[PDB]
Amino acid sequence: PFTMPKQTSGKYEKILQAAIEVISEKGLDKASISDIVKKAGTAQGTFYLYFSSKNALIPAIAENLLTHTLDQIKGRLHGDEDFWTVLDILIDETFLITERHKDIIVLCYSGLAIDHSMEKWETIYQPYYSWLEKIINKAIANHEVTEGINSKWTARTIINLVENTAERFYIGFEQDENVEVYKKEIFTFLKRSLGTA
Amino acid sequence: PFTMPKQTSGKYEKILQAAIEVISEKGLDKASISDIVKKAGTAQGTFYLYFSSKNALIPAIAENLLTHTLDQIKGRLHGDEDFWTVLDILIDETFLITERHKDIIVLCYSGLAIDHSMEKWETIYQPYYSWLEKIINKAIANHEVTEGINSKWTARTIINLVENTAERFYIGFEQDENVEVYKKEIFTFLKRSLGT
Repeated sequence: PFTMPKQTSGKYEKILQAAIEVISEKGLDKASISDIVKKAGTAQGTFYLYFSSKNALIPAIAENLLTHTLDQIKGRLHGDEDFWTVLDILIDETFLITERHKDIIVLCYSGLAIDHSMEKWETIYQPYYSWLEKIINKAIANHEVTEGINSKWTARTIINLVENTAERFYIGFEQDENVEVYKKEIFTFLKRSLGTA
Repeated sequence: PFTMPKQTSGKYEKILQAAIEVISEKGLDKASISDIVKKAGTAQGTFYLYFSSKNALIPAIAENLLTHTLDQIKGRLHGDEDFWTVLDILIDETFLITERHKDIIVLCYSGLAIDHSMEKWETIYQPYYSWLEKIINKAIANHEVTEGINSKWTARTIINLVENTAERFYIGFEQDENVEVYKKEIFTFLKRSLGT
């Protein structure tokens, strides 16, 4: 039967990257599929082959930010780190990424919502949730994290908390203290709750 | 000189309530000012007096949901409750409101964001944050909550986590367990961390 080629195709990627650049330089609503397409060096047909509209770009943009976030975190790990060290890095990267790409995060909230698909964001996070889940199980087996907790739920809770804290600081502009104090606050809060005796 | 005459319900409230109703009917882009205005029993001029556009309605709608949320929680309290009892009620009400008004919550995320004003939401939550902060201070004094934590930060953290969990369940559709298990999960997570 049919076996999908390894095909690492370019056109789709060319347009998505182009769209990300145009939307950044002038905003989502002032962008033209025309400008995007001409910046990617293709015809309008190439755009519509992959996206029904400008809004349809949101889910794909959110997925790329998510895999970028996970890659960054993994990029700073070797695999044998203790749980708290992994957490430190996850917290640091999340604040760094939120600071630098807040425009994209706000864009995802607006789009996914406008199209009644905020649940797609959960699907998108699956690989990140799954990855943290295994790390928590590994931390439980090594007595770094209290036994009994629901690891699937906890992975998601940890990620929500950290991102909400980062968003409050860089997007909600709650900066009553140095950013390092906020990151330490999240860490201590999580430590007191998941840490073993 | 001037001292604002005391507040009363007028056109503003009429239009906002109408807008909320019209938007529940079809959902924004389908709702026209003519739609809303005719529903509130006024002319189009009354709409533009208070809102420059349909998007301008979002912040006001969000404040009303926040006020409704705080009112609900307070409605179930007498004032002498222990911290864990207040929390339990806060968790229950948040899930209840998210279940019932998820379309309003989604509408707020889409609008405030489209306008580059997600910070307005933090301003909007100020009365809720302050109220919780005061409750946490009282709980610290009564040795119900560990001493030393930052009350302002913890009040916001508590509210974030609870609302994210409720949103994951009703909006994200993460329902791998009965909703009561999720609510209990948040409570235990918070109790192990702030617990005495």
